[PDB]
Amino acid sequence: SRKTYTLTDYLKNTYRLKLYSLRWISDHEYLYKQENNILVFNAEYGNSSVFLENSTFDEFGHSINDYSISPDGQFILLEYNYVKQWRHSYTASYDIYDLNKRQLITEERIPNNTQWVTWSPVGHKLAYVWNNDIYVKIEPNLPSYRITWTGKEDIIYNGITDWVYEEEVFSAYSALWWSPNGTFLAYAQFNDTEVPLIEYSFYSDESLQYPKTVRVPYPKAGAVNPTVKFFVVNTDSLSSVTNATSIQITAPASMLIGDHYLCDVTWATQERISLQWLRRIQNYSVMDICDYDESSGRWNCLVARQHIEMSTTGWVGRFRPSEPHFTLDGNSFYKIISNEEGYRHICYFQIDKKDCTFITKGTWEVIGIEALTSDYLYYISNEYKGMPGGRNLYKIQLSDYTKVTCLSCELNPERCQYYSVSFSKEAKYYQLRCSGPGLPLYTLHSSVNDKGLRVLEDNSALDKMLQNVQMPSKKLDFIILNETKFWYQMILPPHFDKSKKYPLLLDVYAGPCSQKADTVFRLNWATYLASTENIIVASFDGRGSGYQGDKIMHAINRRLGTFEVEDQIEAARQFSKMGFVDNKRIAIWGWSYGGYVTSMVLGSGSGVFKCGIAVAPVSRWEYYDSVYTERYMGLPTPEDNLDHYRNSTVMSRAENFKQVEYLLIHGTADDNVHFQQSAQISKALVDVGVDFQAMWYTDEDHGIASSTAHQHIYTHMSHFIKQCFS
Amino acid sequence: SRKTYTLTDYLKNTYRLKLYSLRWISDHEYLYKQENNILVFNAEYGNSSVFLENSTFDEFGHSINDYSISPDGQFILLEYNYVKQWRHSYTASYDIYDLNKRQLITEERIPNNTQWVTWSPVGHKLAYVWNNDIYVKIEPNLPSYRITWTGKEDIIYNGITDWVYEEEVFSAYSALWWSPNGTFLAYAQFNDTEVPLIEYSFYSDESLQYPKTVRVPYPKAGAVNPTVKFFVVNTDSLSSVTNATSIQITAPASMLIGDHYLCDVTWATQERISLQWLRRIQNYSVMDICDYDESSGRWNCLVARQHIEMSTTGWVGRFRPSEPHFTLDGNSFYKIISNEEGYRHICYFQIDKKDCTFITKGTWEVIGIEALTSDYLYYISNEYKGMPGGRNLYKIQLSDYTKVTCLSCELNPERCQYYSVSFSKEAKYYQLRCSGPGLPLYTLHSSVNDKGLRVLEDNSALDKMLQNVQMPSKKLDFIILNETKFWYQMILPPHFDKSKKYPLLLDVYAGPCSQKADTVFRLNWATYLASTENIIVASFDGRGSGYQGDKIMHAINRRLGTFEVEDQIEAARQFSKMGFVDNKRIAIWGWSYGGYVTSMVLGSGSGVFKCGIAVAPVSRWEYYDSVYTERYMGLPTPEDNLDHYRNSTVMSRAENFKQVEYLLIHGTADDNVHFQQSAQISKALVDVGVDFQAMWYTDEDHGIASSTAHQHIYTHMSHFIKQCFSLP
Ligand SMILES: *[C@@H]1O[C@H](CO)[C@@H](O[C@@H]2O[C@H](CO)[C@@H](O[C@@H]3O[C@H](CO)[C@@H](O)[C@H](O)[C@@H]3O)[C@H](O)[C@H]2NC(C)=O)[C@H](O)[C@H]1NC(C)=O
Ligand SMILES: *[C@@H]1O[C@H](CO)[C@@H](O[C@@H]2O[C@H](CO)[C@@H](O[C@@H]3O[C@H](CO)[C@@H](O)[C@H](O)[C@@H]3O)[C@H](O)[C@H]2NC(C)=O)[C@H](O)[C@H]1NC(C)=O
Ligand SMILES: *[C@@H]1O[C@H](CO)[C@@H](O[C@H]2O[C@H](CO)[C@@H](O[C@H]3O[C@H](CO)[C@@H](O)[C@H](O)[C@@H]3O)[C@H](O)[C@H]2NC(C)=O)[C@H](O)[C@H]1NC(C)=O
Ligand SMILES: *[C@@H]1O[C@H](CO[C@@H]2O[C@@H](C)[C@@H](O)[C@@H](O)[C@@H]2O)[C@@H](O[C@H]2O[C@H](CO)[C@@H](O)[C@H](O)[C@H]2NC(C)=O)[C@H](O)[C@H]1NC(C)=O
Ligand SMILES: *[C@H]1O[C@H](CO[C@@H]2O[C@@H](C)[C@@H](O)[C@@H](O)[C@@H]2O)[C@@H](O[C@@H]2O[C@H](CO)[C@@H](O)[C@H](O)[C@H]2NC(C)=O)[C@H](O)[C@H]1NC(C)=O
Ligand SMILES: *[C@@H]1O[C@H](CO)[C@@H](O[C@@H]2O[C@H](CO)[C@@H](O)[C@H](O)[C@H]2NC(C)=O)[C@H](O)[C@H]1NC(C)=O
Ligand SMILES: *[C@@H]1O[C@H](CO)[C@@H](O[C@@H]2O[C@H](CO)[C@@H](O)[C@H](O)[C@H]2NC(C)=O)[C@H](O)[C@H]1NC(C)=O
Ligand SMILES: *[C@@H]1O[C@H](CO)[C@@H](O[C@@H]2O[C@H](CO)[C@@H](O)[C@H](O)[C@H]2NC(C)=O)[C@H](O)[C@H]1NC(C)=O
Ligand SMILES: *[C@H]1O[C@H](CO)[C@@H](O[C@@H]2O[C@H](CO)[C@@H](O)[C@H](O)[C@H]2NC(C)=O)[C@H](O)[C@H]1NC(C)=O
Ligand SMILES: *[C@H]1O[C@H](CO)[C@@H](O[C@H]2O[C@H](CO)[C@@H](O)[C@H](O)[C@H]2NC(C)=O)[C@H](O)[C@H]1NC(C)=O
Ligand SMILES: *[C@@H]1O[C@H](CO[C@@H]2O[C@@H](C)[C@@H](O)[C@@H](O)[C@@H]2O)[C@@H](O)[C@H](O)[C@H]1NC(C)=O
Ligand SMILES: *[C@@H]1O[C@H](CO)[C@@H](O)[C@H](O)[C@H]1NC(C)=O
Ligand SMILES: *[C@@H]1O[C@H](CO)[C@@H](O)[C@H](O)[C@H]1NC(C)=O
Ligand SMILES: *[C@@H]1O[C@H](CO)[C@@H](O)[C@H](O)[C@H]1NC(C)=O
Ligand SMILES: CC(C)[C@H](N)C(=O)N1CCCC1
Ligand SMILES: CC(C)[C@H](N)C(=O)N1CCCC1
Ligand SMILES: [Hg+2]
Ligand SMILES: [Hg+2]
Ligand SMILES: [Hg+2]
Ligand SMILES: [Hg+2]
Repeated sequence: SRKTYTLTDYLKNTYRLKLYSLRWISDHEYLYKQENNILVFNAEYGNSSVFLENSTFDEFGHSINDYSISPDGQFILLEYNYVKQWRHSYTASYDIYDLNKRQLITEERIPNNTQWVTWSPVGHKLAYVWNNDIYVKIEPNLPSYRITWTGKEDIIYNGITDWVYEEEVFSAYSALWWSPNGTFLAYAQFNDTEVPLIEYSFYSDESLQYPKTVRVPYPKAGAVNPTVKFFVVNTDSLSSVTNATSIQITAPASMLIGDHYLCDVTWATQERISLQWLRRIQNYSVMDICDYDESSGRWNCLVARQHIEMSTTGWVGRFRPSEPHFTLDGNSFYKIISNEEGYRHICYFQIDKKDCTFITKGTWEVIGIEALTSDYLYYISNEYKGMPGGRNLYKIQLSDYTKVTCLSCELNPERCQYYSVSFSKEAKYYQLRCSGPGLPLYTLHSSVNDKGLRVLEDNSALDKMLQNVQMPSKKLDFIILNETKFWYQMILPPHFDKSKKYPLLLDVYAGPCSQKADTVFRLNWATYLASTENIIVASFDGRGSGYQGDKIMHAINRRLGTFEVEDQIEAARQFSKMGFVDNKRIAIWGWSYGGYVTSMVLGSGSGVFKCGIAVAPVSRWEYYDSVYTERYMGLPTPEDNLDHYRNSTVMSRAENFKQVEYLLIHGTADDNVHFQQSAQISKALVDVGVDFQAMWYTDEDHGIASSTAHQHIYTHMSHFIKQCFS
Repeated sequence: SRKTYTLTDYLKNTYRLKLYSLRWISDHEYLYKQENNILVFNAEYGNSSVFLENSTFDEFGHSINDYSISPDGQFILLEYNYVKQWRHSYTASYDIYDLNKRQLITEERIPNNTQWVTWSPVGHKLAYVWNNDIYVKIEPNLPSYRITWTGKEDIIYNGITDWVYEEEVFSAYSALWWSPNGTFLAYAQFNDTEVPLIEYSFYSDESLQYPKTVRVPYPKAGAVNPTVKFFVVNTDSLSSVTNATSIQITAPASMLIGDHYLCDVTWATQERISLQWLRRIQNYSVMDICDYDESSGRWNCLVARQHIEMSTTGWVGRFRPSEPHFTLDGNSFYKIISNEEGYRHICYFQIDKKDCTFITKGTWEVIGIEALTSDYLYYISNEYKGMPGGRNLYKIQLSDYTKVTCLSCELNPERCQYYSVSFSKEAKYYQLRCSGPGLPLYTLHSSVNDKGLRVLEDNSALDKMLQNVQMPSKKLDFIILNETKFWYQMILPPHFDKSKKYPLLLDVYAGPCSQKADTVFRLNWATYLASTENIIVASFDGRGSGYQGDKIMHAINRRLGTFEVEDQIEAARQFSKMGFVDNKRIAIWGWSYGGYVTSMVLGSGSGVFKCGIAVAPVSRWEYYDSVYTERYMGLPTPEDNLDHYRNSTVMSRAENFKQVEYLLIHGTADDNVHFQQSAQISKALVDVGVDFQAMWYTDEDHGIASSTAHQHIYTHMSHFIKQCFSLP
């Protein structure tokens, strides 16, 4: 009947999920970057107008890949010469189009090679980084004010993060934050003077005669971390003769005793700012609440006004301490923190009360706080049906915590069990985004009465199209391991027959606070394997897994590469003894942390798996960056946790690879998990006389996402898997 | 009943070839290292006598990897802490043991990390290189004298070569030459200031947190080459001046006009040195003969004493200008040069007479000159039977070139057709080393009448073992293409049956002046593929191959990656016509230059090969070094030969790789054929969506000779080959 979902389909992306990306520009309108031009929509009625034609820039002379309109509506930042860097960062050329005079600004324009550009929240002000220094433009065409002069390549970063702050702590490239009305510009400074450098070769195009060596400050476990400083500058009080005067906010003293990190910065009001700090030992963090002193020009952070957040079972926050959400007057706030019982719920704070009040509770967790109004607190949780792989929008009455309403649960329970949301400026409206188990569904609503205004994108096209191909199904369920229940999912081949026996591929990640079992709808490699190759692709969340409380998550604290790997074995072990699983054909593969787990499992000696593929895996924790590693592993010193660091490497298990077919893959330009990791694995197998399969991808990074590489790695992996299974 | 030669046998070295390594200390004796006891032998009778006994260096705490006794026999240099570098260079620690008093010298020892050491050719003087500077010791226990101060890491090398000079010009690491007497010390100095650095990562042991970046000054095609200067210093003045001045010998003007290389330096007499030079365009070479001026204290090189050697069809010499061999008085010498017919023969030169006289025959070539006495001149050649893959020792009478005698041809014509030789200090005795087609045979002879004195090693031990195993055979014949014969080699499976069709693997190298078809007896991977997997392993020496004249060798001049490649394919066709080859199971593999040729063939689109393996191949000539590459390709510039440098890359044929199974292997620490080359090959196949097998070897260089790595690569290649042939 019909045809199946083939590898080509997946690689050639013949079945496209339609999206609806909007950007609210007020509490009543949003922008919708269509394909050619850009449109503005009226949330209330749905009518729209073109904001600016596509052709407006035909003879611009460059290809534009991003339009950033100032909150004014008077200017447009044009982004071109897009040269990607790490996960978030990138360099590019910029130009500003003045909408009033309908002309491109030609004087004092933004320097080529600019690292970052950001508009003030309200005006048309501009802060941008160039050569590691901050610059402010009060007017799009006027000269630029040098806010900082200490910028030095690979040494000092002003306004931007260094490799590790970008990937591990902020999860963003920018290191500057404007105050709500644009008066103040807060920023951080990173000194990487003593941070060791990671060096690897980049070959570039065939034409390059000599390979060049890329070197970037990257602290590995236990290495020397970059130090940081925080400053606040007044952007309404700068001359042009006198250099800008930035006031530094330091401490806390409890933090200054040893190494630490600047975790988060949030503006409570026009003159209050809160900064969360965390010790290198991500066990104890402090939040500071500083106020601007009018006739003093300094920022004071009164003690007693600070709040301490610590963990006795693990680390603070899922990956970092949570974002605080301040009330209108900035005198109180809400943030997600861990329960006494270890579950994540919303706590209510009083800037001067050392204790907060949980407004939500129960054995499920609040994913995130999405919107706050004097009226309600909007948030997402996996409380519905008690299934942690489901996400729904909720709103709790700030006057009566008893009046909690689920906004997405009942809209379409069959097709929707996983949501994300986007509120307008004042939360008058909100777009709901459903991504499973059925096809993605985008809808628009008004918060006054949770009226369902209209359907934005229903993927009706894709639906009609997919009903013509034998698509696989997905089963979410759980098993019980001595008391606790752990969820798992299984992509089942079309016309699945519980009577027949199918080979099984264990798709794993299992990093601390991860979830590979959910209700999201995906079109990926697994889809093809099941649809075309009739292979069952299963994923399992065991110890270390997230959104199920700290008892589960923190289970692997200071002990990576133990329970999560073992639970993965136990699971596959139970899957085989299920009847429809051919135990002679069970494989495993993972990418990144999942490459690590996969490699550790294959070298466990369980004998459960016939073959496995590891892509860009971690081989020994001392090779990964400090921030992420120390969080779960502590320091690699004999006084702390060195022993486990040494007992949890992949190479130590080399000898057990003798009983399995292993495929090791890794990009040569991986700036995240250095090629070093896989090179030490391959060398260890060679030392032990174990044969295996290998494949490197020159100049590819952790995502091995280049168009050609992508199709090539998935093609190679397919052969490997069906060769092992057939 | 009777087992075969297995991969494990090969990998574990079950069946070992015995050797007999000598070290002539005089004209009558030689030292033989018996692993625990090094004894001195008397060529005349066969005496023994321990020279340095079993337990003489215990309580040393350090293992000695090699020794080296001083010419006057009074001392012995103990080498330990060996740490390899490139093909010849290496670092090590040293200690000098005094024999005149069985004591171990502890005063003014030689520095650790010493890059190189050599005794004077007479007596007990020492000259070593440390931190790129030259040092000299008159007495082993006395403080040395520094002779150079310009030593600088990766920039200025004194007494030692840089990377390219070590691998492509001298084929030696050392760059200093004591005069025969030991009075003068000549050395070269290299300046690599402007030479680009090749850079790659070195991961080291697992305990290393951050990878290391090895960077070696290495000139790729057309890049900036190092510059050179030649100096000579008088070591007998060291104890009278304080800072002995190093006299420099420059020019020739015909060389100074552009980039050039110092090729060879050999002492003619007590105060006469000959220096060979070559332009970067390796078609013009010049030899200078300089004499010490006991009045000026300088060294002059009379122009009437200068010799020009230029080639019109290719480069000069096989891999470099020929080496000169002077007569006692240094007034005449012998060099190997190609005659007008294009064959390499020995011709006689008079230092002050521009034209030389050829003393050897015609259609075959002299491989090298081995010894020179007042009576005769000994040389090795492939004249016998007219087979270039054969090798024999001959001696020609100096007073009458019509009197030529083959000292090895007939010793054992059935078992020995490839010899190498090692004469004594005065050529009074000489050891013959037979390499095939039979088992290695080492014998000792006296020059008076050339009679065998005795057999030093007959491998009868190994012979006894190999008879109890189904060994494979070797067919060494030839084929004629375009009325000119090219020799081939075939390692046939036991009980070969011309009726039954056999799978075939083409073992290739095919580089400029090479020989893959010979008479040498080998115990390698091929012995396994034939003995056990019943696979015919063949080799073919087509255009570009050497020892058969410049007509054949220079065929691929400025055309690298052409005929050499097409011939290799034709040979496969020719082999198929023979009738005992399975057309649908023909594979091809090669390492180094063979990897390159192998890839080019795989990307040819001539559906003759099913699969192929390339170990550490060259992908595009602009990636290889200048000295080797330019010698055959000229400059990679639009004026010169750029067009072909680009027309001969492996990546330009990525597309065709869809019709063959490819396995690309390469070591990441390869300082010769950089990983970059295979990195660009993988990247190109990926760009065109062609699948292939791959394997990298962490921290392995061009040899991939690490004990464990070596086993791993051959195990990995074996699976690929038998899978491709559908055995197992
Ligand atoms: C090795 O070769 C390099 C060149 O490849 C030699 O270095 C060059 O030496 C000259 C003279 O010693 C330098 O010129 C001087 O520059 C200084 C500073 O600009 C100036 O004050 C002097 O008047 C003079 O012009 C030249 O800069 C330098 N080039 C480089 C790239 O370093 C070097 O001397 C050679 N070493 C040996 C031992 O032969
Ligand atoms: C033994 O003699 C050699 C050569 O005569 C000495 O080396 C020479 O030393 C000088 C100074 O150390 C080197 O540099 C010169 O320095 C001046 C100072 O400013 C500078 O203006 C000149 O341009 C020049 O660079 C000189 O290049 C160097 N020559 C050589 C061939 O190495 C050596 O120092 C003497 N050893 C002892 C222990 O006296
Ligand atoms: C960025 O961070 C640097 C250190 O992390 C600041 O600097 C300091 O560090 C250097 C060394 O890293 C100190 O010492 C220098 O001189 C001594 C003298 O021998 C050397 O031993 C040492 O290796 C250094 O060369 C400096 O003394 C120290 N402070 C100062 C003021 O020099 C650096 O100031 C900082 N930059 C910014 C903009 O914050
Ligand atoms: C969308 O159209 C809006 C006008 O639409 C009419 O009036 C509405 C109140 C409603 O009854 C609808 O059904 C009618 O067709 C228009 O609204 C207003 O906002 C603009 C400024 O943005 C203002 O200039 C205009 O006068 C207003 N109109 C009214 C009658 O209130 C709105 O501009 C438009 N939005 C877009 C993006 O096209
Ligand atoms: C950023 O650079 C571009 C391109 O010019 C660069 O700088 C030149 C000095 C030269 O080194 C080029 O190779 C560089 O690419 C500037 O755009 C102008 O583009 C025109 C058309 O190609 C060219 O003729 C001009 O030389 C370029 N610049 C100037 C000053 O003439 C662009 O102005 C630079 N951006 C900023 C804000 O300085
Ligand atoms: C703004 O402060 C910076 C501080 O560095 C000044 O810039 C430097 O000034 C010194 C003079 O002491 C110069 O030698 C440097 O070349 C300048 N550049 C840099 C990047 O350091 C600058 O002069 C100050 N501006 C004013 C108006 O005071
Ligand atoms: C943005 O907020 C700032 C800070 O609250 C406002 O600036 C202050 O304005 C008051 C009077 O309204 C002055 O007395 C202070 O001196 C200002 N503070 C500073 C540090 O300059 C500003 O008015 C707000 N902007 C708008 C448009 O309301
Ligand atoms: C946070 O973790 C640290 C250790 O990483 C705990 O402090 C002590 O650290 C030393 C050295 O590693 C250990 O020997 C102790 O067992 C740790 N605890 C104590 C009580 O000394 C620290 O206790 C942790 N913080 C919290 C709040 O649990
Ligand atoms: C061998 O070395 C030299 C090579 O000529 C011999 O010659 C002497 O060289 C020095 C210069 O270093 C001159 O001053 C002498 O005049 C040369 N000697 C004669 C006899 O002319 C040297 O004599 C020999 N040395 C040894 C140890 O044999
Ligand atoms: C050696 O080869 C070079 C090639 O580099 C020849 O040099 C150039 O000049 C010649 C004139 O004498 C031309 O005829 C060559 O074509 C030219 N070669 C190139 C590539 O530019 C040189 O002639 C040769 N020398 C001898 C003795 O044959
Ligand atoms: C070897 O023996 C020499 C003497 O050998 C004897 O005399 C000679 C003339 C022959 O007749 C021989 O057969 C006799 O055995 C010694 O002079 C010499 O030093 C010895 N050399 C060694 C290395 O032991
Ligand atoms: C309980 O389950 C955990 C998680 O799988 C497992 O590690 C353990 O062996 C079981 N028993 C005990 C006593 O922990
Ligand atoms: C070489 O090193 C050893 C120990 O590392 C030391 O004992 C010896 O003295 C050193 N030699 C010199 C000349 O410094
Ligand atoms: C004829 O020429 C050569 C010999 O010079 C021979 O090897 C080749 O096969 C023939 N020509 C071609 C185009 O191959
Ligand atoms: C998952 C993400 C937060 C993380 N920084 C990461 O890149 N991982 C790569 C494998 C080990 C850590
Ligand atoms: C063969 C040798 C003289 C040479 N240096 C070499 O390493 N080759 C490697 C393949 C291309 C050149
Ligand atoms: Hg943090
Ligand atoms: Hg998470
Ligand atoms: Hg040379
Ligand atoms: Hg040769």
